[PDB]
This record gives sequence, C-alpha cells and structure tokens, in this order.
Amino acid sequence: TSARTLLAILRLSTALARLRMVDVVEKEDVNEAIRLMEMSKDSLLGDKGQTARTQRPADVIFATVRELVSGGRSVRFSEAEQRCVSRGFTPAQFQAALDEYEELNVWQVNASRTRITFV
Amino acid sequence: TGQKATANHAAELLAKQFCTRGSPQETTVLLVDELDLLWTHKQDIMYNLFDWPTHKEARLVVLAIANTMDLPERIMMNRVSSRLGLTRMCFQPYTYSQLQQILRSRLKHLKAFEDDAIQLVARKVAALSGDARRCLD
Repeated sequence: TSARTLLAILRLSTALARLRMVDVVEKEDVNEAIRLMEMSKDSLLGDKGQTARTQRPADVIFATVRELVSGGRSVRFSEAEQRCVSRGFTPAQFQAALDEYEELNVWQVNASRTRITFV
Repeated sequence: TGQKATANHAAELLAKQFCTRGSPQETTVLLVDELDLLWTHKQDIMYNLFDWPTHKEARLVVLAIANTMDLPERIMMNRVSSRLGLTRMCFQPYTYSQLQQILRSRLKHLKAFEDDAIQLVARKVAALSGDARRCLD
C-alpha cells in the first residue's frame, strides 16, 4: 500500500454517488466501496481473514480497576464503583468476579470486603 | 553394629549377611535422601539397593526421597525402574486455605499480627510454587 492506492480510494467514491441521480455522497457509498476491496484482497490468498473473541463476563471489569492502581494504592471499595455503573455494569456480577481472581492470588480484601489494594 | 571397613571390605559383608539362612532380624527402616548424587556409570548403587528387601529374611523399608517423579524414566535406566514398582505417590504443595491454617497454629496465642497481614504473606508464596519454606521466612 503506497501512494498509488491512495488515489484509487477517492476514485470509487463517485461510482456509487452517480447511481442515485444525486450530486452528494453519503456513508453508504463509502462502506460499499471498501467492501469490494476487502473481498478482492482475500481472494488472492487461500483462506479468509477473520477474528475470534469470546465475550467474557469479567474481562472489562479488571480493566476498570487498572484506572485506579496507576493513580493510587489504597483504593476505596466504594469509590471504585463510581465508574463501573456509568457504562451499565450490573453490581451483582461484580461480587462473583472478585472471587475469580482473589482465589488465583491477585489482590486481597478484608473481613468486611471494604478495602482493596493491589499487591 | 560397630565394625567400620570401606566401600569394598564392608560392601561384601552386607551382601552375604542379608542372604543368611537361619538368622532373625528386625523390621528396620532405610531413609535415603538425594538419589541423583548416588548415580554412577555402572548403575550399581540404586539397582542392588532395591533387590535387598526382595528376599526371604529381608525386612528393609526403603524411603527413597528425591525431587521430581520422572527420575526413574530419565536419569536411571531400565534395570532400576524395573525392580521397583509403580508405587510413586507424589505430594502436592499446600493450598491457599492450608497456608493460612499452619501459620495460625504457630500464632495461636500471639496477639501481634493483624488478620489482613497474615493472608497477604501467605498469598504471594501460594502463587509462586507453594513452598512450605518460602512462607515462614
């Protein structure tokens, strides 16, 4: 991919805008233009480039705690929930997710489960 | 007994004493440690040691102590692993709930450590290798 393929992308932007008898371009003429490019480059090989990702119900929870470890050590248990409930994380799944990592020796809590500190 | 000889003068008397017909013995116990140091080129140290308690008047209980379990099928060859048996029960390291109990027995009446610091020390050692010596140190 160099400067030769840069001008080829702008050339396909007018191939679909002239089919609707209009003089403007929309988002449909852009997504369909790159669709034929991704299909052509995958046909030159012997397989199709895909991806694999499992929606873990506890993958984004550990990433939220990382925002408080780099800022401090004695992170309050009630203060860490000020950002988890913003996107829409249910608090019932957070109680079952702490034992998934505390059992494997990651962090530690107290008897009342109100103090969390990254070891 | 009390007689001391060498590796040949004594090694020949112990071979003829185990096969003595008409002499009672006692249920002795043999406790050996670190078997890889006794390995020789002719393999005449670990092989003949296991064939002693496999006789008639032989009451030897060998307690072979080593490290990993794949030693008879790596360093030792066929003759050593043959006359031995598949009675190798390995010992797993202590769990997370076991390290907090052993340290609790030692500190039964020692009011000097909080409950938040005892579980923290036993947590790092449990994730390393679970060694019983790397926790109390």
